[PDB]
Amino acid sequence: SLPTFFLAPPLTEPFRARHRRKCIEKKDTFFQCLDKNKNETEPCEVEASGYSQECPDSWRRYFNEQRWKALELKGEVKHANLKNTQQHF
Amino acid sequence: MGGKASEAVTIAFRFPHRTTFLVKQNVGQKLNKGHQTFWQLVAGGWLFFLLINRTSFKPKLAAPKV
Amino acid sequence: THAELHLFDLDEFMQTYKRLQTRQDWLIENKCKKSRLFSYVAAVIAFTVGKSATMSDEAILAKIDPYVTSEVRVQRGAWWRSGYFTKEEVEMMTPKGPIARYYKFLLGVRRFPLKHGALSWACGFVPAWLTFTSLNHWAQNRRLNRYLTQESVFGEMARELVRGKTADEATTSVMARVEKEILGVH
Amino acid sequence: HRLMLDEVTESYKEIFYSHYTGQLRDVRKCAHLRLYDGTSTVLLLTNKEPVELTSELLQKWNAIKAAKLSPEEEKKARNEALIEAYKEQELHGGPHVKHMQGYGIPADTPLLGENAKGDQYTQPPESASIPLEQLEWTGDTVFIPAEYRTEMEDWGRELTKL
Amino acid sequence: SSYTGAALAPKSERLRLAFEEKQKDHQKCIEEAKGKGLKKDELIDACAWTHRKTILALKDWFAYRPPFQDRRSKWAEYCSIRHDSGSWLGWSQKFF
Amino acid sequence: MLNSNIYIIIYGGIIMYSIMIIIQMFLYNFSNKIYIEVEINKYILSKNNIDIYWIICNCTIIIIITTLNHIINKIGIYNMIEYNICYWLIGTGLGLYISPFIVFGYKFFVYIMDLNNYSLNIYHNNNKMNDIQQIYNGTNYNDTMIFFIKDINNIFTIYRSINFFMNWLYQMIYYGVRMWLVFVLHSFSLGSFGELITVITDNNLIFNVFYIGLLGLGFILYLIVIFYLGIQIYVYISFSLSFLHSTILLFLVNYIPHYNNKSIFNTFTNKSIY
Amino acid sequence: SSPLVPVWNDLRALQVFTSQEYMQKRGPGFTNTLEYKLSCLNPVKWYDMMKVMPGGKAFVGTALGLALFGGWGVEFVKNISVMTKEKPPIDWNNEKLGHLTRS
Amino acid sequence: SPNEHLMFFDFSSWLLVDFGKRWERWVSFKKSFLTTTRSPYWSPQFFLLTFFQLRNSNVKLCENWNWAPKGDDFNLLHNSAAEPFGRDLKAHLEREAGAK
Amino acid sequence: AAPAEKPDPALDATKALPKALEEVEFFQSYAVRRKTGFHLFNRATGSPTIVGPMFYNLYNFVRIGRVSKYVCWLSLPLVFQRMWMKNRATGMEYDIDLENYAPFEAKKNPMHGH
Amino acid sequence: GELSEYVEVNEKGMPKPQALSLWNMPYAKRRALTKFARGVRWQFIVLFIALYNFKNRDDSHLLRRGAYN
Amino acid sequence: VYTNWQSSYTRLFVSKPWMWHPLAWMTLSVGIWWKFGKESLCNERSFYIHTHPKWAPHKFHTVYNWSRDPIKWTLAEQYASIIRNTNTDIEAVLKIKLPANAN
Ligand SMILES: CCCCCCCCCCCCO[C@@H]1O[C@H](CO)[C@@H](O[C@H]2O[C@H](CO)[C@@H](O)[C@H](O)[C@H]2O)[C@H](O)[C@H]1O
Ligand SMILES: COCCOCCOCCOc1ccc(C(C)(C)CC(C)(C)C)cc1
Repeated sequence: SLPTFFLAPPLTEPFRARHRRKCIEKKDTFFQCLDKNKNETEPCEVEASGYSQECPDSWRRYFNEQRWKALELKGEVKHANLKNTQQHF
Repeated sequence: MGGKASEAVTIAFRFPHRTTFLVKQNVGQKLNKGHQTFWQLVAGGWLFFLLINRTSFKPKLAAPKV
Repeated sequence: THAELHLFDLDEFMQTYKRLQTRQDWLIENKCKKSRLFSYVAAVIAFTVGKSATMSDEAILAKIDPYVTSEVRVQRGAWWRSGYFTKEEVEMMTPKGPIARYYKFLLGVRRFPLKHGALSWACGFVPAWLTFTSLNHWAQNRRLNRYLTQESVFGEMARELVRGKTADEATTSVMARVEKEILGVH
Repeated sequence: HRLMLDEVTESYKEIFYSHYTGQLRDVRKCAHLRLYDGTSTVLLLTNKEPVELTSELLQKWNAIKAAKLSPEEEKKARNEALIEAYKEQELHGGPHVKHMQGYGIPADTPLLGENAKGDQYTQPPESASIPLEQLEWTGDTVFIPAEYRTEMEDWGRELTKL
Repeated sequence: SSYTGAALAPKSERLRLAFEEKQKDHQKCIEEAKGKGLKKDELIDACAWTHRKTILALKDWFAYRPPFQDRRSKWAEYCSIRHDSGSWLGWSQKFF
Repeated sequence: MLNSNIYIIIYGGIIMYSIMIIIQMFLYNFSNKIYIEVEINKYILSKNNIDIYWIICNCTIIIIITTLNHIINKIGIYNMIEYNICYWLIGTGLGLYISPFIVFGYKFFVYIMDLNNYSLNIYHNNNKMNDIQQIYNGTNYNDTMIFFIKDINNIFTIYRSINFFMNWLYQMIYYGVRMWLVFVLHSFSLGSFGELITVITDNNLIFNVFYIGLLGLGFILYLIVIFYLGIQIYVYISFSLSFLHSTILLFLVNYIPHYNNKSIFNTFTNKSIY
Repeated sequence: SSPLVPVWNDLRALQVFTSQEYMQKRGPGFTNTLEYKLSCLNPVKWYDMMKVMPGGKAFVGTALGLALFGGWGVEFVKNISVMTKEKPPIDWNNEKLGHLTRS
Repeated sequence: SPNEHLMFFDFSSWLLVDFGKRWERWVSFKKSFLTTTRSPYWSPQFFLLTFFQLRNSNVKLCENWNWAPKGDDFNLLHNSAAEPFGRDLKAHLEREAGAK
Repeated sequence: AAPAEKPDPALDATKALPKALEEVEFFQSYAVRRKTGFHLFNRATGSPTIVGPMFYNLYNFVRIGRVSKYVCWLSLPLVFQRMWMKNRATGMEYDIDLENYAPFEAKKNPMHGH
Repeated sequence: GELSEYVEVNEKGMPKPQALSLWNMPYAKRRALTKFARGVRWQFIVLFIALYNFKNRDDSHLLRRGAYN
Repeated sequence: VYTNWQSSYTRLFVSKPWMWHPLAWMTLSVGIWWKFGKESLCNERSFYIHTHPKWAPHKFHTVYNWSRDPIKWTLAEQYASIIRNTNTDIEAVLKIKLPANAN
């Protein structure tokens, strides 16, 4: 309890920050290529694999929701599918 | 699942020592006891601790001032 | 001896309508918790100090002398053999806590010894019992006084109960206000 | 058949079943109930070792107490009787307490591993340095009733109350 | 597909929406009883079920207090552990 | 209303069916008393024997009574009661589980709370450093910087004290479940075979006759049922007690040899010296 | 039980008797060191040496350790399978609901 | 049927107990007992009848859980959401086109 | 530890099987029957049956009962009740519409739940 | 036999080997091995599991709030 | 001659742990139901599990009749009796608009 919550976190900070940075990079590259190829997942399969490998599911869901919202904004769609998504605020 | 008594020591292995009553000659060690006014001050401190931590129930705060 | 009877119904109301609890009510409850927890330590201290006023030197040496604090682990023969344990070795085996030091000082203090039994124990339990009960009682009194001056739903309920009203009537009187001001009734 | 003794049997009967016969009882037949117990001993603690008290040592101590001698002579005679009794019990095979279940005197402490100096596997106590002629009574005593069946601890929640 | 993960809406919003759904299910019973031409005493026997369901949803909403923000709760959030910042003893606070 | 928290309990035939289980105990009059006497005196020797003995006797006879009421007096609960898992876990197993803790709870509690002060047990512990380690540091082991994890250590040590009382619980649950499965599955299988036979014979009325006999088949099935269920109850009781021995009662082995007394008519006292 | 029990017993005996060997080797003078003088003022040492005392002090020590830290230990064990799990944002109280003027 | 023999349908009724009302009446009886007897706070009566209730209420009111229990706020089964790329987006656009 | 207890004969097992065989012999003693009025249909081979020659014992014990021998037969008419009702049901004519709308204990009926 | 937390002793005060002998190595090696050992085995395992799950704890609930932006 | 067997049941109970055993059994069974079986089975919010064919097969001697719903109408009659004894307004609950813990 005490080591896990008062000595572990400064030691696990950088190992996690690097993972976060890598996930953000892979997310940005993947969604950039999706913006290029008109939301097609056939050419950018390597970046899709990197996105699924590095970023975890709980992060992938938030990024998918954010991209749905972005596509609503730029007019690509209307009334994006938010059936099973966190409706927090 | 779980252990057994056959796989452990007894209640006689632990707690094996029977009783032996020690006695000591009186040289005068329990004589000339000082601090005769100790318990008076202890009781005073106890009552003081109880008084500072006292709180009377004041229901008049619930009076219909409005 | 009268605040707990109202605090029962007030606590039932709070448990039901806990959504209507503010931060200051939470802090009041936390303060009552703090007083309750310190009351245990105060009771233990009072028990020790009271029972020590009726303990003979043998009853204290039972708690200081490592001959008696070692009866679980060590043979009694190790203490009968002179030189088995050295002086420094016997010294490290003695208890060092504040109760042991209090008793060590209390050897040379005059007191009123009694035979080891129920009276020597009651002379600690009675002060400890009174300390615990009175501290918790005054804590509940402080809790009610703090609730009454609190401009909240629970303060209103506590006030309505202190007037001398029934639990059901006070719940209805306060919920009539909750529906209008808080919830915004249709 | 596992707990009672066959020698305290008639005394047990006379003490507990004499309301059947109507005969009086002899108290010595109740003292025979102590045969269920072990031998009650008294270890006097000295600066060297504990010594078991005996009728002879107690008689000598009572005699010295009755003579009303100076303490320089009183302590000398007491320690003489004490060393005599020490030698006597060392010849007997040690005190009775060394070979009684639940009690015991530890032997010399062992030397562990590299601390063992060849054949000397033990580390005697400090008092081994003291010569035996300086044997003095510490004024401390240890009563050992050896009540294996009579002790009030094993009585129970009910027998004590009654 | 499916996944085991976090609840979508918060507890407060979940209880609020549940109460609204039971409100609707009770309003429908009441409107139907009115269409059938039932009085108050008959309307009670009709829609007491939905009334109790609404009342239970309301009880659930009132019983749950959303948590207050403080240093311990924030540290537990960083640690991502379920933590009560109103307990000095934890599971033993139940007995003390 | 909000404050009304409603509970639905379920209730059936309990009173008159439980009364006769106890009224039958005067007829049986503890016929199992000798068997449990023999076994308890095999497994333990103490002053508190009779206590545990009585417990087991009561438990056992109740089981026996229910079994016969389950076999013969077929009404209402007496049929289900042996087919229910709650009866086998709480109505037979829990009492046998808590019996030694209710008879020897003092010693077991003291033992358990001493084992939280975990230490290595040495035979012929004539060592001196062992004592200093046990008193100063608390244990033989190195306890340096274990307080750093005390929050877990405490609870883990608690299990470390009761781990050698846990297989008793496991065996109780296991044999309760075993008896439940045995009764249920054997009744179901027997009834299923019977129903298949009735289907074969109802469609062929040349065979829809008392082909074995009115009493022959019934007498044979009676003997089979009683023999099997008596064997199972004997297994349950005997194994429960053997596991009680091997799991809970070997802790209480304290053999004291008889030491002869010599100073009967005279006792040394504080006044003999002082 | 497992057949590795004598292995664990050998290792336990190893650590125990090696600590005892060290205590014999260093000999007297432990009371003059700073470690002893600090442990005399250390509540961990008070608790640990009070645990083994007689008079129910084992029960007192166990129950005290439970009431103080064992509850947090139970919570810690419960939280091992919670750290890895996706949890939603904490719906922090807006501290707006509950206020009501007195009358 | 054999399963019919493994059934207990000897039930009689459903006992309905409003534990809230029963708890309220119990608390009222405790208050009445403590008032009629004019018992002080240091009494074992007052202690037994007040302290545990007050303690449990204070514990249940002081609790500030950052998250609700396991199977109430997380660890819940949820159907996978539609992604904003690939086949799901194409199906969404096709639905929008067909509907309109 | 080394109590040296002599063997207790009461802990032996040398009476249970004799006692059970004594009970079985008492049972079989009531199977003794006179030659007059004796008849037992043997198998087609000519060898005896199993249940056949052990009916006289059972009914000689039924003779000694007091209540069961006059009560336990009252559940037997129920057997013939089933024998008759089963044959009544084997060919009972029923409405097709009710059987298709309300089939008894048929699977996949949503009104039942499955 | 082979009880738990139990060990016999010979005339020299030394532990008798139940399965394996480790008293041939010098005192220095034993002190090196046992200076960091304790009377606790499974708690360290549970602690390493907890540290692994803490290193691999989830922070989505912080991402939703914007603490990583 | 005095005996607690014939003159005091209390001292007889106190002097015999095999008389404490059934009482502890009873208390433990009731505690088990209180902790585990009470809220999961007997509460109104948890009483429809008795309609489950897997966890409560043939609790009504048949599969549960959902078209009939005896539980619903029984409990509805009882709630209606509660409402009539309390004189609560049925439609007062529908006039409520709960807020949200914003932010
Ligand atoms: C004959 C067999 C049955 C015997 C049953 C006897 C059981 C006796 C133990 C009673 C236990 C008291 O336990 C107490 O239960 C009540 C409900 O009753 C809980 O009460 C809780 O729920 C009730 C309603 O459900 C709320 O109104 C109340 O505000 C809340 O605190 C208490 O928090 C708990 O402290
Ligand atoms: C309580 O224990 C008593 C149970 O005993 C039941 C014994 O059941 C078997 C009796 O059945 C038989 C078997 C054979 C026979 C007779 C056929 C012995 C053989 C004979 C008459 C041809 C010699 C009679 C009855």
